[PDB]
Amino acid sequence: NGFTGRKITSQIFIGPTYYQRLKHMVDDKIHSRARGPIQILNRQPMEG
DNA sequence: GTATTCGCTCTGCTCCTTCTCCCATCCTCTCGATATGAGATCAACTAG
Repeated sequence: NGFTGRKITSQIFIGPTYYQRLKHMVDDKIHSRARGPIQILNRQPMEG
């Protein structure tokens, strides 16, 4: 255990595995709104 | 004078045809397409 240095009772399965970083980053997805722009036809919040 | 039909109508019954409707939610991104003045009328001035 990294926090206490005690051995973990279960022996953990560990080794090299090929991982991929995918295009989907949270910083390109996070979004918030509070009284922003509105659509012309119906005066409702925009899309996107 | 009643059989007996019998023509004609009145639904009504299946069926085929038409037609109209519907087909999860939410989110991100990219990419392509999408005239000008003259004359007349009228109304406000803008003064005489």
